[PDB]
Amino acid sequence: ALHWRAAGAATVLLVIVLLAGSYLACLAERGAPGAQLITYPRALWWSVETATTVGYGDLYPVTLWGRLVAVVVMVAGITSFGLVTAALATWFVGREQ
Amino acid sequence: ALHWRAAGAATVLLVIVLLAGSYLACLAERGAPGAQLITYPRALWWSVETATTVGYGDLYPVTLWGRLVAVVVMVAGITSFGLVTAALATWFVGREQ
Amino acid sequence: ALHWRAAGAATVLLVIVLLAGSYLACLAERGAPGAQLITYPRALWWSVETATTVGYGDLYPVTLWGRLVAVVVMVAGITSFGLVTAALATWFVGREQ
Amino acid sequence: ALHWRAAGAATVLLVIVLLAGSYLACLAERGAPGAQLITYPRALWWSVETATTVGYGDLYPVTLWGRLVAVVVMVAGITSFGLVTAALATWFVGREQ
Ligand SMILES: CCCC[N+](CCCC)(CCCC)CCCC
Ligand SMILES: *SCC1=CC(C)(C)N(O)C1(C)C
Ligand SMILES: *SCC1=CC(C)(C)N(O)C1(C)C
Ligand SMILES: [K+]
Ligand SMILES: [K+]
Repeated sequence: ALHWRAAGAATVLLVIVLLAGSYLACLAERGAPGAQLITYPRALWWSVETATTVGYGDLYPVTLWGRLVAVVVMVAGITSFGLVTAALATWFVGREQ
Repeated sequence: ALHWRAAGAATVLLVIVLLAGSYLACLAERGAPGAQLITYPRALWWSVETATTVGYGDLYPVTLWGRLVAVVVMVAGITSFGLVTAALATWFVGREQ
Repeated sequence: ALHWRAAGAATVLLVIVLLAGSYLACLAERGAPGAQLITYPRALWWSVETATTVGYGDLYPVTLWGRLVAVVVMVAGITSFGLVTAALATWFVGREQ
Repeated sequence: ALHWRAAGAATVLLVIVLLAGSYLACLAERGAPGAQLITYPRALWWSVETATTVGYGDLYPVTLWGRLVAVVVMVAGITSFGLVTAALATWFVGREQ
């Protein structure tokens, strides 16, 4: 099908928005007052939290560019998440017939 | 359509909303013990991180007014998002035929 | 209707819960090494951010009771809102005709 | 039913989940530069704000493992919730008849 195969495949987009932005923000925040982001595994952690729209605060991109990227990496894991929730609704109705 | 173009539109809608709170927040907070909520280009990243419902904490309006606005600015990001979810939802439904 | 007036009514309940936990958590966090969670108008601002599950971190309860109210409110946030997402979901179907 | 019992059921299962990661977490991050993740009862309040998607910032583990775990924990919260959303949407839709 789709709603079942598509949702399963767009999470695999999520890794992309996570691994990408990590190794992207981090070379925008490499040289500067940038928080503990100047690190790649640091960033990888950030995006992870960010992905879940958590927002601990422990870290965050300060660089104008790192900042934008963020915006991207969070949309990623909400856009990505609303999908699961949408497959979920269609699946619940599939048997409601 | 609607459930597809009405969400296309509410997204484009919200963006302006973010800008609103931004220069509404920040005239509210730009004259007091307020935090970085004084400069325009900050509130931007503020309204952004606020809408997505992350809440690092790095910045956070103090004034009562800057505060309502926020309350407004959050709801925007949630409602705006809940649409895209509903849009996704039915578009999965529209493959039940 | 329902999905359209049960949501329009359940926000009222969510609004009530804020006003509830606010003047509730506050006497739980009154006396004792607790953040500004002592004032009445202080918690109110935390509810808005709590209900929507923002998590600035600027304010939060630490007393086993103070904490209980929190969890009770946030579940109200996330709840009161999944409704308006599901009001929106079905309204996007009611024009499948 | 299903969409009503399945979600009733995933909530109870989710509640049990948080506990798992909590004593699973607190053991990963109980003996190092770790914050307040050493105490069992703390982690409870950690997972709980965590699985909700809040992210106050007052605490946060950093042990690679306690961390990986967390990523597991958020997913629980959102997933668990996305259910309640699909069920609410279907229950509100099954009233069109
Ligand atoms: C399970 C808590 C729900 C958290 N949400 C969605 C999680 C997405 C990772 C955050 C809104 C992000 C648009 C919904 C806000 C609840 C008011
Ligand atoms: S938000 C208040 C404000 C005044 C002015 C000097 C015009 N700005 O640039 C901002 C938007 C900060
Ligand atoms: S979480 C590690 C831990 C060990 C023990 C003493 C059994 N605990 O009560 C906790 C959970 C704190
Ligand atoms: K959130
Ligand atoms: K959050």
